[PDB]
Amino acid sequence: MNDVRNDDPNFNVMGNFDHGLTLALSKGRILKETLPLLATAGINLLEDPEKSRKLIFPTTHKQVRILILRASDVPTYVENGAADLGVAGKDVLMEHGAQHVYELLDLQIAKCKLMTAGKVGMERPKGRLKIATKYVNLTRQYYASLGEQVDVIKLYGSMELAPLVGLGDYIVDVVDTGNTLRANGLEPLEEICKVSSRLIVNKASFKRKQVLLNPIISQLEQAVQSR
Amino acid sequence: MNDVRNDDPNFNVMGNFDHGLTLALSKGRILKETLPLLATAGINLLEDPEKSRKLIFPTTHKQVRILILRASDVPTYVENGAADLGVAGKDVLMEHGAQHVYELLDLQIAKCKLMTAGKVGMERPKGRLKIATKYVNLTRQYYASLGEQVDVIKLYGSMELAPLVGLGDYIVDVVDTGNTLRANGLEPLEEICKVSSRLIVNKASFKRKQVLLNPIISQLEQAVQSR
Repeated sequence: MNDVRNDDPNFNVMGNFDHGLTLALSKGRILKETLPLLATAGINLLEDPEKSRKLIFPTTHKQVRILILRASDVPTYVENGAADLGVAGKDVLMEHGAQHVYELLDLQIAKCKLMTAGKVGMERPKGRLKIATKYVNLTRQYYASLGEQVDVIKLYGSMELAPLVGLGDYIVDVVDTGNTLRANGLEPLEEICKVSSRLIVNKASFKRKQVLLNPIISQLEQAVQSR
Repeated sequence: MNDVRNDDPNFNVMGNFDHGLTLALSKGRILKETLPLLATAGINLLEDPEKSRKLIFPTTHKQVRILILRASDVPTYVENGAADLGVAGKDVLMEHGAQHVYELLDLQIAKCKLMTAGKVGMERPKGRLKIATKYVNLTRQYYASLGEQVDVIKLYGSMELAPLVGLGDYIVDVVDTGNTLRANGLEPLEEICKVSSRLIVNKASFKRKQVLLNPIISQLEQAVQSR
């Protein structure tokens, strides 16, 4: 039983294999809409990670370190217990189909729609369709829902490029406003599901470290104006 | 017509499905090392791609246009002849596959080694080894050599971060020199192979576009004087 939790000294503490808490966060617009909410719970960074060479950022909590991961890695880290909890699009989480995990909260930030997409004035091709996409299992299940089997093409980069150079017949990506799409002579077509960032917790992490977690979770819920 | 194909106008001189020549370049360090070889082949970009909105770039050549891709994707676009030819890490080509592609040149650039690595002063753990890596196939193929089997964990992110937060027993990554590694309290261990950046051509494009291809290839061959 020690007391002090507050931590001003940054570039300090951090440590390895924290048996305190270890928070994995996606690194895109998600990050920026996320840290506001963590603010509410007395968990804040002490520098600009944009401008740090640091790999494990310490926080205002002596008991919480932070990782900025590639958004595909977050469920990998929490699945395995490298992270006790983190934040990711339901898109990633559904595709990853992570095992040893609890989704505890729709943060209702970074909201958008997993959609099929096509070239402006597209023509339906002939035979088995090719689909350029980052989310394989999700399109494979969405076309399995319409009975059609398709040819898939995995990409890790910008999916907007694929149609303009003629990689796919169609693509599957997240559409927020889908303004970017129009600007590149492309169209939103259909809707596969609606999508927001979620808070996930390793199950065993949750069994033991409840003492630390409960306060944090409660505060995040309230920050969403959880009615 | 500014010169014959000398295209100074940037922001234009770029139509779609170029049935001229589409070139696929990997994103970061590789690029900076690829560009000067292209300069000595008559081919330069006309703006900083880092600070550019464009998804397709015109070049000094009007029959040549560049894509700047995630490295994982270069072989994928060229396999599909969305791109005629491409500049991809041999690490990536070996993990991916070589299908509808000729590997024409070892460009002798972005030279490094695919290695195992760990925390400094670690005991071989007891069970199946947990190997965190982007290069799953290469990690599996390699430990099969040694008569071992491993639980592989696919990462898309910083592979340096994994074994500090206790995610991998070891990692497999490409290693230039190992500075960045030892700095973060890791050490390179077993060299799986040497890696360098390679030119590849979609097989069809090679038959069909031999008039554009022939001189370019020849000037790239000459820019290399590794004898």
